[PDB]
Amino acid sequence: KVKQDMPPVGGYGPIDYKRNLPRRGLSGYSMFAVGIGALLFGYWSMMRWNRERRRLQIEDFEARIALMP
Amino acid sequence: TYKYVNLREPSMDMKSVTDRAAQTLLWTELIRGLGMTLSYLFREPATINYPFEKGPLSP
Ligand SMILES: CCCCCCCCCCCCCCCCCC(=O)OC[C@H](COP(=O)(O)OCCN)OC(=O)CCCCCCCCCCCCCCCCC
Repeated sequence: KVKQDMPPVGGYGPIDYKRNLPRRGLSGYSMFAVGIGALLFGYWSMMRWNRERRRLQIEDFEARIALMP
Repeated sequence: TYKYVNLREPSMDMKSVTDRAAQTLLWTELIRGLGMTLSYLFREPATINYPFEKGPLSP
């Protein structure tokens, strides 16, 4: 008969050993640019809302002071 | 043959050290890389119920 030992048609195809750890492109300083940007949004909006809340504050004190007598 | 690691020139030139202050400061590599490669969670774990299932063996 023939022999049943293993090796097949040669090569088993290619195999990739070498190291790969790629792909993060979002990082220049521009990460700072987007974060600091987010701050620049927060202070804008929050500024507005605190102004509004002061307006309400004066209005409430007006309620009280009109009550006082 | 010798192929050695960690012998490299860290660039003190600009645009490298940008991402170095970003790197030390903002934890992007830590966060993105690790938290995400654990967020790799969803792959179906490998566990077998031993009373009702049994691992492979050989003749
Ligand atoms: C325009 C008007 C003005 C605007 C000004 C705005 C300026 C913004 C500039 C940046 C602001 C600060 C950014 C964050 C700084 C936090 C503190 C920090 O930088 O820590 C880094 C520090 C570095 O570590 P090391 O190199 O060992 O120490 C150097 C000592 N020579 O320590 C570390 O790196 C190690 C810390 C590791 C902690 C454990 C791992 C934590 C993993 C999860 C973190 C993320 C959680 C996010 C929040 C969750 C939800 C709340």
